[PDB]
This record gives sequence, C-alpha cells and structure tokens, in this order.
Amino acid sequence: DFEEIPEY
Amino acid sequence: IVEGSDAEIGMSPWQVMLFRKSPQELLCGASLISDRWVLTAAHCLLYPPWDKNFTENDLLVRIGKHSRTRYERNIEKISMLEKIYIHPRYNWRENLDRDIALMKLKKPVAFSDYIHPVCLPDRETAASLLQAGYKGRVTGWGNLKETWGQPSVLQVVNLPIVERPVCKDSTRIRITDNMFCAGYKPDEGKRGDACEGDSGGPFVMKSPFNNRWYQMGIVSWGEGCDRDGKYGFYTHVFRLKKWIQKVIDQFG
Amino acid sequence: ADCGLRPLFEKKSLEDKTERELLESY
Ligand SMILES: NCCCN1CCN(C(=O)[C@H](CCCN=C(N)N)NS(=O)(=O)c2cccc(C(F)(F)F)c2)CC1
Repeated sequence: DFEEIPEY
Repeated sequence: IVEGSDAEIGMSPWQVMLFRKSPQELLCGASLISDRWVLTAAHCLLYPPWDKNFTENDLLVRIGKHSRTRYERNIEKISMLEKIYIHPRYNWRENLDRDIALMKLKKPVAFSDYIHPVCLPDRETAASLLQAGYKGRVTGWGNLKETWGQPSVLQVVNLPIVERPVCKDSTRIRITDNMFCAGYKPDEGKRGDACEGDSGGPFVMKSPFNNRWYQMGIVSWGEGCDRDGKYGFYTHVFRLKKWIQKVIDQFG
Repeated sequence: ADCGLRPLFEKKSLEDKTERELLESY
C-alpha cells in the first residue's frame, strides 16, 4: 500500500 | 518495467504518476509537457471493457517522484485535475488506435530539479529518430514481472524501435500508423518491456542534434510483459500532435 | 524552449548511466 498523503 | 533498472535521481523529471484517490493506488504513468498539461494514454482513463471510466475528481497527479509508495514531502508535487480530454477517435473497441489523452491541471506546477517538462516532436524530429534500431527509453512504477513483484523506485529500460513488418507479424491485432513497437528480438539476447502499471508513461529519445529529450511514444499496449517474440506497442506522439495542439490552443 | 533539458543532467553537462546506449544506436 501507499503512504498517506496530505491536504490534496 | 520488466528487466530494467533503478532510475537515477532526476533522470526522468517529466515522469508523472496518475494516482487514484480511493482506494489509494497507482493507476498509470503519464508525462509533464508544460506547467499545466499532462499527457497519458486514453486507456488509462477510459476502457469500457473493464468498466473503467475515471473522471477528473477520481484522480490526482504526482510529479517529481522517485519512490513508488512513499510521500516524498519536499520534493514531489501533487496536483488536482481541471479537465480530461480524450482523443475523439480513440478506438477502445478494437485495437486502442489513437490511445492518447491530455489532462489540464487546476494550477501550474513549479519546476524544480525533479520536475521539468519533456519536449514534443515535430515533423523533422520524428523522421530522423523514429527508425528501426534506434533506441528509446521507457520508465514507470509498473510491475517487475507479468506474473509473480513491484518496484520501490522508478524503473528504467532502453528498447530499440522494431521494423514495422516484424511488429505486425508478432500479433493478430491490427496495427495502425498511429502506433509503433519496440523491444528486443528473441535472438538479440537482451530483454525488457513495460508492464501493468507502466501504461500511459513516456517512451523518450534524446536528440543527437540538439541534445534534448523528446517523447516519441506513450506506453499503450502489449500481449503480456517481456514475452519472447512479442513487442510493446506505443502511441505515435507525432502522428497525433495536431490533436494535441488543437486542444492546447483551445482550452489552454 | 527549455523542454527536455534535465536540471540534474543536461543543465549541468552531466550524463546519466545509460544515455550512451541510446546515442550509440542513432
Ligand atoms: N488500463 C485499462 C484496461 C486495460 N489496459 C489495456 C492495455 N494493457 C495491456 O496491454 C496489458 C499489459 C502490457 C503493458 N505493457 C505494454 N507493452 N504496453 N497486456 S494484456 O494483459 O495482455 C491486455 C489486456 C487487455 C487488452 C489488451 C489489448 F489491448 F492488447 F487487446 C491487452 C493494460 C491494461
């Protein structure tokens, strides 16, 4: 899985 | 990418990752051609056979990446999509002819050491470089094998353009002038090819005349990944440039 | 334009590790 991203 | 290697930092600053919002996953490759336009394969966004019909709000564009899974904080830039434009004559019903699409970003992205646009070919660029034997470069975060895993970092592989007759004789699918194929022959020994996840990514060549990198193709389709006697097919960017320019100087 | 000239390579006159393979094929 992918690392969580912010505000986007 | 199958049988490739780890890309160097900033080696492909035009590389773009099309990222699905939910579930969070990689859906395709793409390329940066300006501060607000991204080029990719139409099948990455629209493919009815598999119930694929993404809309602008379903995806995100991640630029300046190297690591596949990590959020590269002070380096990558995540952009939202304003509008998606698929070629009007994209043939998803048959052979994926004219497999091309453009995506306009909501805001221009700032260029950096890791983010920079690739050039698009003109008539003369295509004529001198799109020749059998000449090698181009394909990049992506797609699968390492047709069936097994996945790369931790962007992968790269150089592949030679193949003679048209050989491309046609390698498949039962109808090939058009809007496609070209690349890859090594069985008797050439070397290997490599794009695979699932690499779709939409760029096939670039470095002009020996002005030393600039040009995107000559878009990863379009293939039968399996890196199979002997099979070749990867790419959208002929120059052959569809008129459409590209039309959309850009209309909604640009 | 400035398209196709990489900040960490062409702009600094540095070559990547497999660029040569492409050139030799042209
Ligand atoms: N992403 C939209 C839905 C399907 N797309 C169609 C295109 N596609 C593919 O072509 C994949 C993976 C190979 C990737 N590498 C290269 N050489 N480009 N190969 S494939 O699994 O053998 C394949 C699946 C469905 C259609 C095709 C056809 F378009 F050729 F008919 C082929 C990946 C899946």
